[PDB]
Amino acid sequence: AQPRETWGKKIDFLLSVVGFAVDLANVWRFPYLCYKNGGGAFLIPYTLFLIIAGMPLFYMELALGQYNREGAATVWKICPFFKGVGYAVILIALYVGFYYNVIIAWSLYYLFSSFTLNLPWTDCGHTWNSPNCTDPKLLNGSVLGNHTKYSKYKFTPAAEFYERGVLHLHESSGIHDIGLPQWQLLLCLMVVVIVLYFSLWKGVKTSGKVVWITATLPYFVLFVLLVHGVTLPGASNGINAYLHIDFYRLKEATVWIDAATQIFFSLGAGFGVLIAFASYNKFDNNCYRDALLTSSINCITSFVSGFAIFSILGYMAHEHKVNIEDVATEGAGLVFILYPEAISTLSGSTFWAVVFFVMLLALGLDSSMGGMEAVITGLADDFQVLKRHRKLFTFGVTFSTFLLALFCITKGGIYVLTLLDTFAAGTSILFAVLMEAIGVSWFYGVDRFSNDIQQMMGFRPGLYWRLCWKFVSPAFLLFVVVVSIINFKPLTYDDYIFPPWANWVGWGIALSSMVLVPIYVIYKFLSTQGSLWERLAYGITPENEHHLVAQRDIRQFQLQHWLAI
Amino acid sequence: AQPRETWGKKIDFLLSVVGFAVDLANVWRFPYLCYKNGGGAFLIPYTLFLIIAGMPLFYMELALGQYNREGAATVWKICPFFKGVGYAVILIALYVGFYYNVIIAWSLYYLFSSFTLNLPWTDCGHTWNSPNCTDPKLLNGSVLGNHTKYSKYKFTPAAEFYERGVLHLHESSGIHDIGLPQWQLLLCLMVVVIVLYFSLWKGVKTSGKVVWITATLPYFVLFVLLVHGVTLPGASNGINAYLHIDFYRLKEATVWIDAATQIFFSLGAGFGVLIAFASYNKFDNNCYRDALLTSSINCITSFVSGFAIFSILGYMAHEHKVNIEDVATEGAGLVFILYPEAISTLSGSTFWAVVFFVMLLALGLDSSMGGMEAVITGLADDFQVLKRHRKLFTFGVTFSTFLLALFCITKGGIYVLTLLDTFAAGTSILFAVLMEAIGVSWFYGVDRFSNDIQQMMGFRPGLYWRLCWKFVSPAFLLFVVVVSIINFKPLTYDDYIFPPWANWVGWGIALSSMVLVPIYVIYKFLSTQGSLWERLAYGITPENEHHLVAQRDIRQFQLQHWLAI
Ligand SMILES: CNCC[C@@H](Oc1ccccc1C)c1ccccc1
Ligand SMILES: CNCC[C@@H](Oc1ccccc1C)c1ccccc1
Ligand SMILES: [Cl-]
Ligand SMILES: [Cl-]
Ligand code: NA
Repeated sequence: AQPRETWGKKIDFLLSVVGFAVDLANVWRFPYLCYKNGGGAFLIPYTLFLIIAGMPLFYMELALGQYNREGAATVWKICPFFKGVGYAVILIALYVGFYYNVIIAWSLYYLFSSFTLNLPWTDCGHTWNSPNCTDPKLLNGSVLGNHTKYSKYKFTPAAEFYERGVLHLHESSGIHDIGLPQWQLLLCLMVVVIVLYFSLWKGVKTSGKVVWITATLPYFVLFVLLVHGVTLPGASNGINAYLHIDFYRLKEATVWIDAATQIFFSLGAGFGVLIAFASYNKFDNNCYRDALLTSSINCITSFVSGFAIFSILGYMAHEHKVNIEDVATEGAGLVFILYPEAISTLSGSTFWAVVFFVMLLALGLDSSMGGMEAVITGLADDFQVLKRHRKLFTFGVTFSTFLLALFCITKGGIYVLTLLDTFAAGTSILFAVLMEAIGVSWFYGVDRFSNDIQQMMGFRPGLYWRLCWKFVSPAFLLFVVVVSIINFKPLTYDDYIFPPWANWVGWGIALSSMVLVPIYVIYKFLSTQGSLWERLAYGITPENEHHLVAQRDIRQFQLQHWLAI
Repeated sequence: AQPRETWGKKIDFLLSVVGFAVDLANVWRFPYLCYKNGGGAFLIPYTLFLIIAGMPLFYMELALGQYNREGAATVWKICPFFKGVGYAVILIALYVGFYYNVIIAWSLYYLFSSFTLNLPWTDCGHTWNSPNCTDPKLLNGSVLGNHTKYSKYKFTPAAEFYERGVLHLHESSGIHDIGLPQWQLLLCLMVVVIVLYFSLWKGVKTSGKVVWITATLPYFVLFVLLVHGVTLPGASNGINAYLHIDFYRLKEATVWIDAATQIFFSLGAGFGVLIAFASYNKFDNNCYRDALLTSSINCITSFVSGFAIFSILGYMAHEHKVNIEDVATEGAGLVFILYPEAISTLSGSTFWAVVFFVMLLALGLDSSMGGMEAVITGLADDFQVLKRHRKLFTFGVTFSTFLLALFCITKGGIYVLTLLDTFAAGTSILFAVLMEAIGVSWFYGVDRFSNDIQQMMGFRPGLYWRLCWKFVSPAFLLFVVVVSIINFKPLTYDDYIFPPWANWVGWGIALSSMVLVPIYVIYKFLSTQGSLWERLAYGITPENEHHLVAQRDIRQFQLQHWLAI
């Protein structure tokens, strides 16, 4: 039973949490959601949900991981009635990494294709893609035309590539007929999982060496891309459209929900990655400074990435003689169709495409390593047998992730990708973070958390942080959960409708998690020997505080514990 | 480390080994193979191969299991190099139970359908099936016009039922588009695996009680069916065609292969089921009498089952105004299409259908319980952790079998079922029994086996049994392996042709097993410490005989051990 091995220094922890926070999300979702939701008036709700939420969900996780030096699952020894929330977060991090490696393999394939002197998205004549022949016109060289939209136009070579040569979506029909995994995508995913294993099989030390590169490279790529794009024509229009301020959009609830969702799904709060990274830290490390700096760097990175993305979008709109709303895109489309199309028109397209795909690959691999290491730590700190045999456990995790991601690399897959991502990530992690906040803040109390932080660092948390942990953040997460439940819509694609049972399978996974947490609470209620009040005592008190159960002095039963803020 | 739990009595072991043998392969394959391969001259090669290989293999397995009192994988402590063959046969019994439960669920679904006043296959229409939109003609009530192959008549209501209402083969095109598992087949397989878990969760005690019914019922069903069929018209012609003796086809070079395969796949020799069932027996139990009685009961059961099956076939041929070669069928077709069709024409079709389907369900359940208990014992005796938690291990095994059998209960599941059965069972168990015979006859030597049997039973094995164990059976298995390898043909169904990658996946599973055994031989070569002759010593000597390695007295290295019969 050797003690937990910490990071080499705080720099490695900072780079790891930055690489986990800064990912493809802050690049593909934040820019579009910024302009769509009030333009430059999105930063106000962004900061309003960053200063009352996210940061209270980041500082809390860092402090809980540092004081209680355990994984995501085993950190719930302070209240055993919530270890199911510690298993649900591991299951969510596994389900997310299931489809994240598919996008990583897509980025790897795009990188490998970028080495050609003539990029495939430049030519429509069967260049690494399958021409459907339905209007195989050039972007603007052969014949102009952007009648409807640039994101839903699936006849441009840049979109035809991702449609046919990479995904092979023309040989599938939907969920009912996905097909077989593609051989090239299978090899790309194999290389990805091999790199993941070779980075994670050693431990936290080599990961601290890989996060150096995977963090220092994407910032350099973004800086070079922005510097080269601001000189391009049409960049000023995109920049002005990005930061245009209109407070009239704030009256609606669309921005009021989108800013919260973006903050929550971009800061990475609630996932086991933060607890895992704060578990290998000194007992007197400053969680406050790290939690503030990580979120600040994440927001600044999102902003400077949106700047360059909308600069490229304005360049495209100027070259194609269209408006900004036409070239507006988000997600996989933005990262794989419109941006490589803009790279192709640029001089020396090979270097720009290669560096952009290297940046995307690094951003994906950093988050994948973070999530997989979080899963490994959470499953090891609970079952110490897997902690001793770490290499075999990591190999098994990587192989299982590859096998269960084989379904997402087939001729279809993007439908299963959307189903898994949306349902699992959204509702499961929302329920998980709501349970975490409620459980900690109420059953463990904010005064005990402040005392633990005082034991860690000299200064105590302010009254503002206590209020945020007690009322603001729990009510915020509850409101987000209620919105996700009420405003739920059936799964839909660009030109496909999901089967009536796909939503049922998604809600089945959701209910599996949301019973597995009550499955653990019921197991703890039943496994403990005693009675109604005898079992609740062991349920709502720390494991090391189980001796005072017979003494009949339970602080949680007292009203002063709940009233204490 | 409590000792191995013994059987209640020898009657339980006898009923278990009788059940594991009667699987439906004796009733759907033996009757057709007898008439096809020389009519009444098929018994001579059958009993010859039985005496020379089957009875020796059965005796060897029973004696080795009784002497070692260990699982299928753990029984190789006498030679660590061949221990991988235990994992091989475990994986084989798992892959076989993967598709065996599918046929069990088919029989269970046919059972519930029989609890109707008007059975589905009696008349055409949308009665529990789906019309192919081609006019469903009555078997022989409307139009007597038919062609030579009656088995391939896919327009009769009896075949249309199995094709549409049970399997739903009209909504699939092959392995490339299998579809989704059927809900009724899902419920049937769930009930099957629930019964299997409730029978096998406690241990050998409850199984020893279930084998009583599962063995005593099918014999009564066969007796009643034969007694009722001999009175029916056309039974005499079918019986005469069954016993029609022709020694001309003896030299066809095809009856010797078919009889050998029938004996080898109907006795159950080489599988872990026999070692598992002989691992709980007394140390002074008579393996010779039991091994002879099991094979005799199996052959007599196959013969009396073929009698009734060909009686029913002759009745059908007389009622349908066709010859015997026309109604000739084998396998799932025989058990699910032609026989229920004969039941429908009989008066009181409900009782006969119910009793026949209960017989088939019992014949499936006993074999499934034996196969699952083999894997359970083999993995428990190797990893004693699973032995302690027998209930959770059995639950996990049953749940994994159900999940991996979901692929076989879908629309196009029969193709994957045939692929798995043929490839895995045939070549994997052939290589496994070849390796077992070699390791027990040449490496471990027949002299040590005879000495162990002398300790178990007072009488020593005769010279004929030693010859069969050392030369006859190994050469027989090698010949069968060579025939299966050379005469291999690409997979095909009645109409659909398997794609090239189906054979690739089948040979991939084959090579997976046939490297996993050498994977273990290489592991034992590398794990041991010493030079080449020091590692080979520990590899070819028993675990309890590892002390004499340093003494430089290895019996296997001497030619006296090899040159001794
Ligand atoms: C933004 N930081 C979180 C990124 C990413 O987190 C990962 C990525 C891979 C594996 C596991 C996890 C938890 C994530 C992406 C989309 C939905 C949820 C999480
Ligand atoms: C007839 N002897 C037993 C039949 C059956 O044996 C089973 C059945 C299920 C699981 C494991 C085994 C060994 C079998 C079926 C087809 C090929 C080989 C064996
Ligand atoms: Cl963000
Ligand atoms: Cl047989
Ligand atoms: Na990163």
